[PDB]
Amino acid sequence: AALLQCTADTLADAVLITTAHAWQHQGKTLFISRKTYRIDGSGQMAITVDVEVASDTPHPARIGLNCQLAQVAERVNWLGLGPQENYPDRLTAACFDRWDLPLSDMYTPYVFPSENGLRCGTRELNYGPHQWRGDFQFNISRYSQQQLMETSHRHLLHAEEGTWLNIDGFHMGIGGDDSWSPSVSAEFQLSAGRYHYQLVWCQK
Amino acid sequence: RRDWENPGVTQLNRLAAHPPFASWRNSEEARTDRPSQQLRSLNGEWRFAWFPAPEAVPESWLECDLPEADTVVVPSNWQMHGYDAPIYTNVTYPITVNPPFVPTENPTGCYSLTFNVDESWLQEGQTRIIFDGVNSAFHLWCNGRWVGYGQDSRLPSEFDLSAFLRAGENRLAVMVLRWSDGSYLEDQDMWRMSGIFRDVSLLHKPTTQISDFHVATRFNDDFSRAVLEAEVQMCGELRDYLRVTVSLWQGETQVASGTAPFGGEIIDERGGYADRVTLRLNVENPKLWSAEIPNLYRAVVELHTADGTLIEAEACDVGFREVRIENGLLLLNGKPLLIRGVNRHEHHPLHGQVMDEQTMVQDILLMKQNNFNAVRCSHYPNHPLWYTLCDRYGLYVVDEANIETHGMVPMNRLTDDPRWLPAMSERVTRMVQRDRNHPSVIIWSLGTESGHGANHDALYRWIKSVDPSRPVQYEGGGADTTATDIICPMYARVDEDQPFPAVPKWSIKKWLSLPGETRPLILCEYAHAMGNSLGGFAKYWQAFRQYPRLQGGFVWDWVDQSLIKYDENGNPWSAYGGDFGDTPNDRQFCMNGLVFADRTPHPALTEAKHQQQFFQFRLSGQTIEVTSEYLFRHSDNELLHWMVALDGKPLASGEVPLDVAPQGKQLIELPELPQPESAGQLWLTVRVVQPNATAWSEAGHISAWQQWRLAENLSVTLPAASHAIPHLTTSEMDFCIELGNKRWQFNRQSGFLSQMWIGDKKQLLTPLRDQFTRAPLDNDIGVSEATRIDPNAWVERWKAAGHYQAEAALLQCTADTLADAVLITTAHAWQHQGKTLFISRKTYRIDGSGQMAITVDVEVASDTPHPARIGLNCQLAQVAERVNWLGLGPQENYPDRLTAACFDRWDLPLSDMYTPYVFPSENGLRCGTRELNYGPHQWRGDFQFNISRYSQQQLMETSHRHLLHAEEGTWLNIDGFHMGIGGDDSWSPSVSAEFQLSAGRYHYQLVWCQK
Ligand SMILES: O=C1O[C@H](CO)[C@H](O)[C@H](O)[C@H]1O
Ligand SMILES: [Mg+2]
Ligand SMILES: [Mg+2]
Ligand SMILES: [Mg+2]
Ligand code: NA
Ligand code: NA
Ligand code: NA
Ligand code: NA
Ligand code: NA
Repeated sequence: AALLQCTADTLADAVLITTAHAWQHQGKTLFISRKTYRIDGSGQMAITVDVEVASDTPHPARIGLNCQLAQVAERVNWLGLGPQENYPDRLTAACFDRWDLPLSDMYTPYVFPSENGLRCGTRELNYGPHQWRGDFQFNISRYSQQQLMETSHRHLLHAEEGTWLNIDGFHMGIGGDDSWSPSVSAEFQLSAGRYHYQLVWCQK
Repeated sequence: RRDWENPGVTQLNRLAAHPPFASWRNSEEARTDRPSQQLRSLNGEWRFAWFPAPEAVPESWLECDLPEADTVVVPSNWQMHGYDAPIYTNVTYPITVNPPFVPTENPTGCYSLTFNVDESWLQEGQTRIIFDGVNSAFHLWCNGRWVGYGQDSRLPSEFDLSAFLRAGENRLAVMVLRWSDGSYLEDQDMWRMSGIFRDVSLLHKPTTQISDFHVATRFNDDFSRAVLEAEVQMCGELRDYLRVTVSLWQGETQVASGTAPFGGEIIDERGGYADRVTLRLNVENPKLWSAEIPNLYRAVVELHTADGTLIEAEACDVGFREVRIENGLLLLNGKPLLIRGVNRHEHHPLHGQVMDEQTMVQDILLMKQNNFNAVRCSHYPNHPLWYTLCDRYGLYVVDEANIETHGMVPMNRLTDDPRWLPAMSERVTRMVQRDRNHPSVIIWSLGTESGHGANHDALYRWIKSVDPSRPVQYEGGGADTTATDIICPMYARVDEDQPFPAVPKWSIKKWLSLPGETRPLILCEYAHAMGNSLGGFAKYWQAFRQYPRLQGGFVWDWVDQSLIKYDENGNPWSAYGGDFGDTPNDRQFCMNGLVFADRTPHPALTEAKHQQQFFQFRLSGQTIEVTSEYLFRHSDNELLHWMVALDGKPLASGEVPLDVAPQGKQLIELPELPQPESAGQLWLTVRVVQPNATAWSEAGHISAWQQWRLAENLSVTLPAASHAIPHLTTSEMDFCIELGNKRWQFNRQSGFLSQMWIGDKKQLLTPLRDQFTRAPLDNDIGVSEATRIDPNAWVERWKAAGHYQAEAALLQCTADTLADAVLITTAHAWQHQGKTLFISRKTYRIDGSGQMAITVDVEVASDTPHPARIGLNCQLAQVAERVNWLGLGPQENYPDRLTAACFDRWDLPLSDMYTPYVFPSENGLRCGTRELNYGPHQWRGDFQFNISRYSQQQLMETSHRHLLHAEEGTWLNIDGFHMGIGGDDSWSPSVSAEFQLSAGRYHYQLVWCQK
């Protein structure tokens, strides 16, 4: 990530932070992320994200944000599709409702570790004192994406400090028509070029 | 005898049907198709008188010209001369349904002609009169004596006048009835007119004559050898010295010839036809006929004496081709066809249903120029010249019998009734007898919309028995009955089923594999082109190409059936149903064409041309793969032009000759491309150009094109921020932004940008507000009948939900000062009687560079019908001459109809950004636009837009385009999103799910600034 902009303005009843980053690889600008963070007097932080994706770079696996929370709570409560793991091209079975599960159930123990536990069509997520609102996809666990891709067997994974949260505005399909050739259908590939999503982070 | 109210009497004393005759008495004239002294035209000025009913016609008219009669031009429709009104009704019969009776008040057209006949014509031989088309029935008199009667408005009626004529002056008396029992079989969706609308002529034949002749061509497996079989029939006295010679010519070279006396082979216990003979000619390596290469030979049929004296000669153009269905595929010369067809009615805005060569040629040229290779004679046999033109220019033809009983209840009430079998059979058998020698005709049709009756099965078999060389199709009763060799549905969709009881319209892909089904499927009607339409056209062609047995279809239809009327100043305007006081009527439903009545193209025509292209392309790295969809010809008049441009700026281009065999592929390796400096998206555009002119196109004609996004370099270098800082002025009623001498005014009561100033000049006539509606397209209204409303139509759903009445409610309006700009935030709720339809949240950021960045996020209640659009609109004070934009164009294009449009820098006059659809509606949109320039304004982003002097309000309030008036300033509609236009049909919701704005939440951003 290469910082292009980072400003801060004081508004009538809030503080507005504006940023812009570009992800490059060997001189090639892969992505551009432009965000605004609006923190008002109610304590709510409204995050607006607009991403540009080079039309000639392979369509990205996801477009979101991530961070490792210091908090490690027993339960995860969300208003969205569930209760089980569901992805854009595999969510017909999931139902929209208020779900509450122990953190462990938010992780799918695939023998060969990979991205897992995602939940789509979520308007509200609650973890510890945190609450995220909007229209997003998310997965939450004690395992970072990095560890998952570097680990070959599930019994070799180790809970990291805190809880890793991945909040996606958009997420690519998982496919499966076969597992030895690209099988994600065009309609589930992130090829729009420009993406937008907004999230509100606050304490409950 | 009221013969016009008896389906049993379809004619009296009418001669047998037959192929086009000219009775040449010179073999050379026959070969070269020169005019014949024996075939005289009686077209020109005639005497005409209109009467309310046949009982009102004075008997003195049979022998003397009526002093009150007028002198009019024939052929013509008397409605076009104003004697009575033409009627436009779709399904409902124009007369009370009470077969076989018609109204006692039956408009009667009394035509009469005084002409000269030379004695030489009456001293020997036979003199017949030929009426190519009389609508709908008539009685004929000659010099006061009754000759005969005839029905079927679309086929010639011939009568022998040999014993009625006298040397010198003669007078014809023709009483044409507008309505007859024949009208029950002519319920086509078109203007209901009448009169002597096709040519009238006199033909002299020797007593001993050629009375009929059939030409057939069969081949071996590889078409390297053919046999031309010609059966010839004669009338008159048989003599042993009589002979028939059939010669086949290619240009001026005779390639084959055969001679023989009359006397066919033994056929049954009673012998054979002593008055017929069949000649068989062997042809090696014949040049084959196709729409691709319309090779034609000439066959001359000579009746003569053994010692060489010619009696008479007849002839026809011969196209060597085989049509057959094998293993579920329609094949022409052994190859599976892909029908790029269209339905075509014989219509002229001024002359009505009278056809002329110039209009016919114009249509064929436009059709071929727009990649059509086939036409359906919807829904009757056409003017005879039409087939001659199709044979020569090269178009596959579906010849259709003049039978449609759409208004009956049920639809097959007459066609299943043996009492109507005779009337129906003549409409079928006489068509075949007339056009069976035309190579362009490859399929026979039993008519249209008459349900499925036993009469159809009988006639289907009659054709199969009489002419095995052509498949027979018929859509009535479910499109796949036992009376059709081809599954020929009307408006069946690609993926979606329409399970109507009894006659469901299955997705065409699903239809092909229904248990036990094996026939090919070719839609006889699809992509209803009414008004702003043809949305989803590309979906049909992707399917046609992927599925072998989906062999195309015929678009409905070619030309708007609008008619010309004039205002008080003599200015002509396009009229439709009801504009002539005709009622009941189905208003604008008569206009469903790809081109306007004057043949000016509708935007949809370019979409058809592109999807029907004969060359397909694929790109891999720097290699272009060109695939030919031609079946017989090599690309010997094609060159590929390619060009790369960065945001409209030419970077590199070149040409490469195309040398692709039919169905073959050619790989073209593009040179090294100099990576551009500035950021932006590189676009590759290829076009196939025909360097040499053809019989149907001018040199340089573009027949195909395609575009691809190449490399893209995102702009990361932030622009040098200006030094100026916008200023915010706050009052109780407004938030005013000031930069230099520029001002932006936001009303605090309404929450909208109400005005903008460039010094002392105002920029808006109306505030900039959100818009979620569009003046309804014909597809939005969805009605095939003027009297039948519909709560399911998109327009009715939008109206009922209060979309057109939605009032904006300000929820918030704030202003904040930033380090280098002023930020305006607003939120509005659009509601209808307590129900919130949409919520719009916006932010306007004006910086020191004078740029106003507008961010718009909209919420759409899930339970409200999906909106027609999601954008903003305003009436600009300015009126500029040109419109310049970087986006899809140059022509009008919508989300489900923009594959033909190309991304580039376009620049047109304001007038061209408005499409003059006779029935006004939302129009002129251009999608995928990144920059728009008009006057001192420039909008940037990624939107769709239309700009004109007509507000959406006037458009939806006006029924005719000539009634539109330019408004002050210019109306601009900038949409972040716009709903598909649809068109699979225009009488039920047809916009596909993926083109409906159902996401619930939308986001789009625009930058407005001066230039
Ligand atoms: O099914 C049909 O649809 C068209 C609607 O314009 C027109 O009425 C055609 O003649 C008819 O065959
Ligand atoms: Mg009759
Ligand atoms: Mg009809
Ligand atoms: Mg001519
Ligand atoms: Na792994
Ligand atoms: Na096909
Ligand atoms: Na119509
Ligand atoms: Na060529
Ligand atoms: Na209108």
